[PDB]
Amino acid sequence: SNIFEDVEFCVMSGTDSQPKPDLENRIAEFGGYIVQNPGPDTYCVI
Amino acid sequence: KRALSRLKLKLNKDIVISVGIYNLVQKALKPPPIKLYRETNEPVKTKTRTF
Amino acid sequence: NKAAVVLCMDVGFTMSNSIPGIESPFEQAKKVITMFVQRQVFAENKDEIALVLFGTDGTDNPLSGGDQYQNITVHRHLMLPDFDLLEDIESKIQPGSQQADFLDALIVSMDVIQHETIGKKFEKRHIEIFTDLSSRFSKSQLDIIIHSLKKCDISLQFFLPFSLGPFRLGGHGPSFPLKGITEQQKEGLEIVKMVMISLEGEDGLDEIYSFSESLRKLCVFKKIERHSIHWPCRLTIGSNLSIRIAAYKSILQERVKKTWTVVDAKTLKKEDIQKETVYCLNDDDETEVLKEDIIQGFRYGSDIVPFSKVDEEQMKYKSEGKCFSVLGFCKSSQVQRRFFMGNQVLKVFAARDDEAAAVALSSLIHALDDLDMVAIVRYAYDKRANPQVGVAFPHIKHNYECLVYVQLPFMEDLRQYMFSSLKNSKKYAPTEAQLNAVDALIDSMSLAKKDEKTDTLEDLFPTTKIPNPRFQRLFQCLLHRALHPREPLPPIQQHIWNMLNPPAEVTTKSQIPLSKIKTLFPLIEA
Amino acid sequence: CPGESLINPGFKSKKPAGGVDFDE
Amino acid sequence: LLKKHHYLRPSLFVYPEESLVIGSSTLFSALLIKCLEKEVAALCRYTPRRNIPPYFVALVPQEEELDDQKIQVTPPGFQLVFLPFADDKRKMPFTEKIMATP
DNA sequence: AAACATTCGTTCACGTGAGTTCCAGTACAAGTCTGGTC
DNA sequence: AGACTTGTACTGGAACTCACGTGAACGAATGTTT
Repeated sequence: SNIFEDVEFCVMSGTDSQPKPDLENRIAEFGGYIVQNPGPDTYCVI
Repeated sequence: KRALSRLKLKLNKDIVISVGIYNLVQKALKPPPIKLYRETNEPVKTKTRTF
Repeated sequence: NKAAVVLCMDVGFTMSNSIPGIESPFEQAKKVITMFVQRQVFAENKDEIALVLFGTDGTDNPLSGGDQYQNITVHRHLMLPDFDLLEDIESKIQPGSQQADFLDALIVSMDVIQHETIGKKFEKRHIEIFTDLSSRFSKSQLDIIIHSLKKCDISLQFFLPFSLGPFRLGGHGPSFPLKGITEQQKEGLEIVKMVMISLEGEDGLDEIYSFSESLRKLCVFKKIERHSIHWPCRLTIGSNLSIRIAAYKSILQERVKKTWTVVDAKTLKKEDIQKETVYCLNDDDETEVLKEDIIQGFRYGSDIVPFSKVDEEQMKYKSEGKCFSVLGFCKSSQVQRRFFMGNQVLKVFAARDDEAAAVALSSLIHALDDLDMVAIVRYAYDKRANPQVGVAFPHIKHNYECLVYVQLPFMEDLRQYMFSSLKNSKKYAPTEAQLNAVDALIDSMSLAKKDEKTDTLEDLFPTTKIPNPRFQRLFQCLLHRALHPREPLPPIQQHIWNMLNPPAEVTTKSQIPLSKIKTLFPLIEA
Repeated sequence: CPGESLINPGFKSKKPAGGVDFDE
Repeated sequence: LLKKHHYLRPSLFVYPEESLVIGSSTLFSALLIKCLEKEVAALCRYTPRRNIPPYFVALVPQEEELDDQKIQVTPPGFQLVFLPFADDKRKMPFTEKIMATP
């Protein structure tokens, strides 16, 4: 949504419940800037 | 197997025989590093320009 | 460290005498001194050089107040060499009609060195004297000069037009035939031999060189070469045995120590030219990215595996550096020279001060030599340096003994290439005539000779003592460009080709067998 | 050919690295 | 006269090609046989690529050797060893010789 | 007299550009298979 | 007519190697300061 925007998120280890591509698509649904490798301007690493 | 170079041994200005050079021993180096985009994780082209 | 080098030059009339078919001795001496100055200048060496010429019409030196030491001039005092000296020697130096001795020149050089060395501390003092020994000299001051040389502990070298049909400069042959030498030349040779043998004993006989020989021997810089930095370590056979050792780089490829800087044609400054690297993605937009937005990765067979620099450092193989550990001893026959790796050879001696390490290393070297065995060692320069496996073998000489270490290959450093045998090939099987022809060619092109049947071999073409021609060519071209900006580069000097070519005797002997092989052996391009 | 590696045909099967094996 | 400790660059392998010049294989084999039986290595100036300074190298013949299984381990040809130049060497510090008791 | 820095000097590791060998992809000509009608 | 297969040639990209250049760890020696 609007709140879940303008934020950089990185995921590198998904759970068996949801695979990594599925979680990436989900987070992209709300408008999360996906980053494969975290950088100096990353909110956190998942 | 791959010849380093196909050279031409020259006994004289007239006598000439083609030979090939190989390296039976060669230093082992790790694969060269590759630059990658931190976000998409895809190869990036590097271009050097002088001005 | 720094040193003073005084170059004594004879410009007498006899030198200008150019025997037909042979280059004049003056030209050879000029070439030798020019090469020495070029090496000392373009190499960026903190060495002081002065030039003293005897035989000149004029006279200019501190010891020329009276009638003594005439026809002696000091073209330059001790100081860092520059292009000015090269320009002066190349163009405005000519032979002098007046004839002068050489002992007076030596005394003047000693006075100059003594006067100039007061204001600075010099580790080594050197004198090089180039003369044909064709002028009368006074023997009154022989004792004085000998005593001064002994007290001042300054090295001295002599270069002569003749060493102790066609003639080539540095052609690995007889430069000056021993037919035409005059009595004065014989007396000069005798006196210089006496001086050299008294100064440095029997070893001094090798300190007198020839211009042609010196042009392809790298002997001018023999006594002004700085020692390599010692690498201290501890040879450890086990956890209780340790011998302090020092390693030097005995053999290492020499390259140019100065790079080529790119400058603008309009303005000859490197500031104007600026180089920048821009990274773009594989897309039509060609979006640019910053350095901080870049990561390091490696290929894994069509798969890309990112590997950050910090990650690589954390997972990097960690080990302790500066280790010389003997992994074991193996028969010398088990190590083949063809497997040697690396770009250097190490010479390992004992520590500088202590003698216990010296005796231990000597015992180890002797045991290895008499048991025909070599030590497989683990070498690591520093913590960052990757460890390597090498072979150390004894090297015993009449004056010294050490361990020669050369790197060895790893399992993945070897290449398994399968070739086709030639002995059991019907199509490739030379006949008896072919073998006889090849035997004749090999015998006619021998580069070694029997040393009077004294169980020794004399090398006709000792390539190991030939200087690298690339440095000389580069220095020549740079000097030509500097002195003549509006001229092209000159061709390679003849003496370089002569020193890079075999003696004419080998070619003369091989003329006939080579033609015979050409006639016998078919050779058609395909 | 005897000793041919089953992974890479045309290349001799490199023997495993043993290291230092002190004899009797 | 080829000192073992005079090592400058890793050695290379020279083998006849016959793809460019025909009949070179027989001459190469004859040279290899004669050099092996005479224990003499050829000396040659080597220039790998264009605009490269030459280097004096020695071609030492190699004798084909096979293991118990008749598998090639030392392919026949020439071993090219680079001979260092005068400036490629270095001067070691003088050290007094000390002997060891038997 | 001892500790720090500094320096410095070196040397090793890493990165970039030019030459050589090998193979994938593309252009053109010809052989080969197939369509229909009078 | 057309389309596909075969060959032939021809070239450009990938991998390998070496030379050149640079950065930077680091190791020790020496000079200076306390």
